[PDB]
Amino acid sequence: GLSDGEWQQVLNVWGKVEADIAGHGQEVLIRLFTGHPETLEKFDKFKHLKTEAEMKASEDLKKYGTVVLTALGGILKKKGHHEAELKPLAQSHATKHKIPIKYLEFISDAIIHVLHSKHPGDFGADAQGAMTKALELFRNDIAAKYKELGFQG
Ligand code: HEM
Repeated sequence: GLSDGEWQQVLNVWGKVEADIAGHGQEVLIRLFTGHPETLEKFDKFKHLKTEAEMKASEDLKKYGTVVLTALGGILKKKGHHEAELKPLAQSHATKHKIPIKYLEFISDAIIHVLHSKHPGDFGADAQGAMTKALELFRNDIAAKYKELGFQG
């Protein structure tokens, strides 16, 4: 439930993500996996990566890092009109990957952090404002969707 103003903000800030998607993304996931060792077990793909280095050295993680941030990017552009984009990802993240709504909070926090370390001084307060809001409005809907399939509650 954001406005144009805050949307513009989400789009502009995102414009920084675009310039280097695999970069932002590698790190997004690397933070997640490091700060929450438990998330990495849901990936038969990266369960092996013990070290953070072994994580940086891996191009597999870069690649997914891309899928991740491009689909997300795809949704933000919809400006809340993302029912179409969200669902498939809700069901898939729910019934198949079995991703607890809290894992979506972890990563949501992953982004916001990454945006800073990566852009220290150009990720203004109103931008952070805007960035939290859409990740929220996005968490919200998955959750609405997750209550449906009755996954964790
Ligand atoms: C903005 C949040 C996320 C987005 C947009 C996203 C997007 C995607 C997409 C597009 C796929 C491939 C197609 C599909 O299976 O539907 C996928 C697969 C997957 N998702 Fe995510 N994802 C997100 C966060 C997470 C999180 C936090 C976890 C759990 C730690 C997770 C677990 C997985 C796994 C394990 C796969 C498949 C692994 C494999 O390829 O073997 N996702 N995700």
